[PDB]
Amino acid sequence: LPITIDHIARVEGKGGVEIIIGDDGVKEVKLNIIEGPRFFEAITIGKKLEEALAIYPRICSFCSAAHKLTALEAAEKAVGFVPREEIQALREVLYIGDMIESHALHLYLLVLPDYRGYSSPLKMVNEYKREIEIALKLKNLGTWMMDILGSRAIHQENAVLGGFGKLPEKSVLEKMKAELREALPLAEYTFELFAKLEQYSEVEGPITHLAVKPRGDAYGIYGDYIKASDGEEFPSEKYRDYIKEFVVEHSFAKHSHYKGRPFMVGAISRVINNADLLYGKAKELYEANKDLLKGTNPFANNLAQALEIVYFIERAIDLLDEALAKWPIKPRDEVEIKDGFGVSTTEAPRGILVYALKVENGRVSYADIITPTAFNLAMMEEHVRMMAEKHYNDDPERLKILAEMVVRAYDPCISCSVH
Amino acid sequence: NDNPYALHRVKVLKVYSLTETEKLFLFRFEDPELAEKWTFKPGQFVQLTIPGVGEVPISICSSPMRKGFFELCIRKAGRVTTVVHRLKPGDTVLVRGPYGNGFPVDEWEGMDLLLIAAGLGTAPLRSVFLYAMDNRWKYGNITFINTARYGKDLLFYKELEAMKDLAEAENVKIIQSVTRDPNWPGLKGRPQQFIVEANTNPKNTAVAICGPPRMYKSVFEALINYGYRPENIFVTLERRMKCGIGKCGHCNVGTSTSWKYICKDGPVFTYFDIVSTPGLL
Amino acid sequence: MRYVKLPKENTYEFLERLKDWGKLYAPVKISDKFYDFREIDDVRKIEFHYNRTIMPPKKFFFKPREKLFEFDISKPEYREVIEEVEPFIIFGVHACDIYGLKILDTVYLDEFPDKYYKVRREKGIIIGISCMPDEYCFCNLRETDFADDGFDLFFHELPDGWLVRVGTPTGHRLVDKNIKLFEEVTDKDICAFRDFEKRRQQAFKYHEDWGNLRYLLELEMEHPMWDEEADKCLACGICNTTCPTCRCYEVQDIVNLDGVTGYRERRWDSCQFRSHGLVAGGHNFRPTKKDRFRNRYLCKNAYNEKLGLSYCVGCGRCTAFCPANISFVGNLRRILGLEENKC
Amino acid sequence: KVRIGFYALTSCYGCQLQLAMMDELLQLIPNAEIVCWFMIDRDSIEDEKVDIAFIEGSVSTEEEVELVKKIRENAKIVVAVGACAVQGGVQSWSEKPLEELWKKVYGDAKVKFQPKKAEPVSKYIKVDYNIYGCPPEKKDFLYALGTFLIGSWPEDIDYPVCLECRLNGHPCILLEKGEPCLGPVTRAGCNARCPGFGVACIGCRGAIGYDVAWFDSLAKVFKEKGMTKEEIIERMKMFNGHDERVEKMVEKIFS
Ligand SMILES: Cc1cc2nc3c(=O)[nH]c(=O)nc-3n(C[C@H](O)[C@H](O)[C@H](O)COP(=O)(O)OP(=O)(O)OC[C@H]3O[C@@H](n4cnc5c(N)ncnc54)[C@H](O)[C@@H]3O)c2cc1C
Ligand code: NFU
Ligand code: SF4
Ligand code: SF4
Ligand code: SF4
Ligand code: SF4
Ligand code: SF4
Ligand code: SF4
Ligand code: SF4
Ligand code: FES
Repeated sequence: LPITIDHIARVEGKGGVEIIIGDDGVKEVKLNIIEGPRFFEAITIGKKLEEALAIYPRICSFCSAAHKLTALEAAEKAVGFVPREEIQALREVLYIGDMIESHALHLYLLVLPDYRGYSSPLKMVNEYKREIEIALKLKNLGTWMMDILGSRAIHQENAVLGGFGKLPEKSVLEKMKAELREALPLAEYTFELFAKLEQYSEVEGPITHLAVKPRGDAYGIYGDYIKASDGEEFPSEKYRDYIKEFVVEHSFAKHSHYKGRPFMVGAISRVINNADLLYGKAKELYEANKDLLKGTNPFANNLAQALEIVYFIERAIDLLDEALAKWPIKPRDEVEIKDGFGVSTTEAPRGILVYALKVENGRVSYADIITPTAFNLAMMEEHVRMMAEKHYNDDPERLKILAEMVVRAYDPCISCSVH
Repeated sequence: NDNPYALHRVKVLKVYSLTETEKLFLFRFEDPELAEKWTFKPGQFVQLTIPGVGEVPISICSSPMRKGFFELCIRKAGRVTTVVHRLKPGDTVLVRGPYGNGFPVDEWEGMDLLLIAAGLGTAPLRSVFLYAMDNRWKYGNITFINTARYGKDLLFYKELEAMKDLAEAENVKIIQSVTRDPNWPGLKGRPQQFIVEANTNPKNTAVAICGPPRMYKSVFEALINYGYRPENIFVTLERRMKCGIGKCGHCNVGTSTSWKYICKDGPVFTYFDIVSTPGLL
Repeated sequence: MRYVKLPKENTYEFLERLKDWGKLYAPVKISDKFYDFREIDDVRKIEFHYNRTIMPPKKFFFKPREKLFEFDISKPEYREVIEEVEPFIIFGVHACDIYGLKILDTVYLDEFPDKYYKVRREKGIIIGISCMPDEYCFCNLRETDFADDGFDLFFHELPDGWLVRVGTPTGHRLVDKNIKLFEEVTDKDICAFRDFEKRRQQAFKYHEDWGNLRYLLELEMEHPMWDEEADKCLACGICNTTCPTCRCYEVQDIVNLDGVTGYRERRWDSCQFRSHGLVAGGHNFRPTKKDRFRNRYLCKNAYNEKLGLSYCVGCGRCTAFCPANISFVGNLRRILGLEENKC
Repeated sequence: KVRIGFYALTSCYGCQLQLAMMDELLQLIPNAEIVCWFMIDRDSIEDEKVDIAFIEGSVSTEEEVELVKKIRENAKIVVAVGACAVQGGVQSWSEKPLEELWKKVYGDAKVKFQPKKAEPVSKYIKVDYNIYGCPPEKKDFLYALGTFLIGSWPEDIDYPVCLECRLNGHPCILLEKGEPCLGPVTRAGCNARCPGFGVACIGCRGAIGYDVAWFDSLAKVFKEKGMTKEEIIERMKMFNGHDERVEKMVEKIFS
């Protein structure tokens, strides 16, 4: 009889993986996603731009500001408008805060209790008070940045094309700078805590890493040219030519392949790709821990997430210091919604998020959504097969919990995979 | 001290299951200083407050001479009332002071009283009946008519039937009748059908009415057809109340000519007030 | 009362010396054409000539969202959350707003004095400013154009400065302390003040007597105008939540996650909302939308025998801020028959 | 301790995450015990009898249909949380058939499981109380949880977002710029977040119940600003998609 998980905990979706076995060990791995279809690629077809764009963040909620930022970039590319540098700096601050919140929430709430032997974060309210308190402070910093800029932590609605509905004041931004300064030592604590953590060697192997070239002089989520381990480079609009998508029969979510082979995306897939542009304390930390951050073990994703948290805290401090210069700032820019086409492949805390829109006469005629969860599920299947090949004769509970460990190390957003 | 919204602590002494949908409660304030000085006029209501739920008004149905004790007949028809129904004797509730003007019993002395209660409104009329009985010397023959519509919902039916012989001995005609219970072994007919048999002399009779205002028109017509004085008719009407001190604004009655507020201009009204401003009923 | 002349070069200096006493609340810009009472930090942002505020000055004494008590379920006790407030100076209160504050004083300090309202009314300085009638203001119809009591200072605008009527104590104290910046009036400014008052009276859009509205409104309780305007009404309560003389509020209980701690919250509630006149069993004493609309009209057209003024002060906030642009004065004059005159 | 379960249907997990972003959740552990919160707890029992069931997400699968029926059978008070579980959410915005959407998105591909047209939870099982929002406000979560823990139930709200918009003092978007703000017909509790930040309300908390949602007057005032009938209808039903009253109310004023 096949081994199947009814519901994988601490993962942004409902459903589990199915493992079939025979005389030759594990035969095939079938990820089952009973999360119902949401049709976010079609429910906005023919609808107005402003109405459709505000409901796109509802695909998930761990980083809905990433979805709103990507959608705003796609819309401003289709209309062919580029906001001012201070507006882009503020949107970068919003993106950095939401990436901080998502990565910290993942690393602490979801995967940390499993390594320390806890089923729920409510178990460690007293026996792990320091770590959970630092987790709460980092998550609250992200949430307060979201409430200041995007007006809400979940399902953001302040972000609009051309700027913002109402910017905060100078003292609020200075308090944001002070809070980031205070929280940088907590980010260092998080990086140390995840660096002193072990990684399983039962699944190590060659991995193809996908990322984008940062749109700047240093590491950044904004990017145009997608970069890979083999050095392949292509523009953002040429994503369909290389990455191919198809639908499997064992999950509502779509499937992806690269050069006929599954590929893995994540924090490691960006760090080990283009960490040469890093700066700050994260650069020294990466140089020190380069031995641990090998492009072979998928469990280095958590370490890469923590390192990127620290680096983006430094980048947020720098960006806010730069944005304090351009004061006073107009709230938003207003532009007529002209016909056009545009895409956006801005990076996400989980990987590379692909958004494509085609607006005709102020109404979104065409829209395709590809998410990092669908990007890395293909190699998630390969990794769970590899790790179950070493434990198929072991206890079913132990192989189930190890598969849970590897899938949560992949950091999936299941309801992002099903659009 | 000077805070008008302030409350006082009171504990339920005894619960008495009156009917299926109503329950009677006995109260006494925890503070002896408040208990020894608290007093009220028959007809004034109390802002009962369940901690953490809300404040509801219930008319006092006890004798004002019994200092430190009062009774509240409450029916479970909603959220706060449902929470109230679960309160056991020996539990805590916050109660605000009496509000409004009670029935004009001070002006009433010696004349005959026709206390006609319908439905739920028996409680203020029960209070005035108990007040009159406690000072029976200063009143004439009194007729207390309590009516209901489901037969079993005759509030305080046992108490009245127990005192029926003594009431007949003391020139008191207590009448209980049902409106929609042909099979109930008792009196059938509307309250108007039974006020025609009133012992009160219409020349020197004061009348107090309570209950649903849809029967108010019929009882007014029946009373005025028999020669009863319209200057001695007083009724009680209920509206939404959340403060009791004239600031909530929910209990607004009347028209632009006379825009009364029940917590300050009642809840005991007058016949010419009722017929003067349409919409009160 | 003393008349003290304030030349226009000393107005901001007087405001700066006024900020010495306490917090200053003056109308400032919040949008393109919206005014509100915001706390003053920089004095130059104050707009002296403003049509009307989006929220009446009753928010300082009758706060929009006030925590009355905080309670503990175990050992049931309610603790009144009242904080000491330093004397604040409300600068730029119209005559209509001053009369509204007087009406709310007669409503809230009568018989049972509300502690929360009284503690804030006893520590406030009202500074009246002579307004200029726009296309909505009808303070002359309801007789709220000029006030005698309630203000400790009255800034009457002059071509060469501001005429300050002290009127009440502590106004004398402020003026005497800052008498270096102040001057003395003569006929030169008195004639100009009289001419300005004449122009202000002549600039009103409406000029007719409204003596018998309260009586005739009951005769025409079932007008088809009520049905038509109610069907045009949106039932959003903006006409009451921005009204300066609406005493209504809603009391709600909020309990925390522990199940033992919580607080009681008070906020302004309008007639248009369903649960304003609801009793048990789903019975509503103004069920239909036209019923609540007429209830609001009749209630605002009531009579306050304490001071002889109708509760409506003619500020025009209800007609201006109504999204459906339902004219209060137009409807009420149509009740008289100035628009139809069919009978 | 009240037995509380959070059952996840097809949703963005915004409601659960918002319930997790509030620090007051630490105080809920002493006062109540959780049976099913899979995103937080691993040892959750998915079939245990519970007292209060907080249902999150819309019904878009036959498995979800049998799940919500099992929830109704195994719970005393069923609470629908969020627009997805109260009125279908944004998952039921499109009126096109399920086959059309499947052809548009997945083409001719076939999956082992069976999809379903998105519907509100009220269509299948009897919901008792709602916590409105998208995500529901932390104020609403605090209020409903505390009221349930006391032993009473929260009351349905009938006041529009304009109540908190006028209490907070935010300028009115409709009277100033004429943007399509759904304030006067959507329940409060969000403290006027969108008009506070200068963006028009998009029906974030759903239409007011008890037939006190006058869509005809709002459609008229939108028409006076120049919006076409179809534009107004599309502006509404974004979160009120499966409401049969809206179409009739709008066609009455555009008759
Ligand atoms: C002057 C007066 C005297 C009363 N005397 C009695 C009495 O002797 N015995 C008795 O059983 N009932 C009496 N009632 C009715 C009693 O107050 C209501 O049954 C009770 O308030 C219902 O509250 P609820 O929260 O359960 O109803 P909900 O509808 O859930 O709450 C609505 C709220 O409105 C307010 N309210 C004020 N008046 C009423 C009303 N009449 N009906 C409903 N809500 C109201 C309360 O604050 C109540 O919480 C009286 C009412 C008034 C106004
Ligand atoms: N793409 C994407 Fe996700 Ni399921 C969102 N929102 C990553 O967390
Ligand atoms: S109505 Fe009169 S007092 Fe009120 S703001 Fe207008 S001009 Fe000033
Ligand atoms: S402001 Fe206008 S639309 Fe809104 S409730 Fe008042 S009268 Fe009706
Ligand atoms: S108009 Fe309505 S809200 Fe205003 S005071 Fe009268 S009843 Fe209260
Ligand atoms: S009814 Fe209108 S004009 Fe009269 S006081 Fe209220 S808001 Fe001002
Ligand atoms: S109700 Fe709103 S926040 Fe909750 S899952 Fe649905 S879209 Fe997300
Ligand atoms: S901006 Fe929107 S929510 Fe605010 S008052 Fe105007 S219509 Fe109502
Ligand atoms: S204003 Fe409207 S859209 Fe914005 S949060 Fe509130 S209900 Fe949702
Ligand atoms: S009892 Fe509160 S206003 Fe009348």
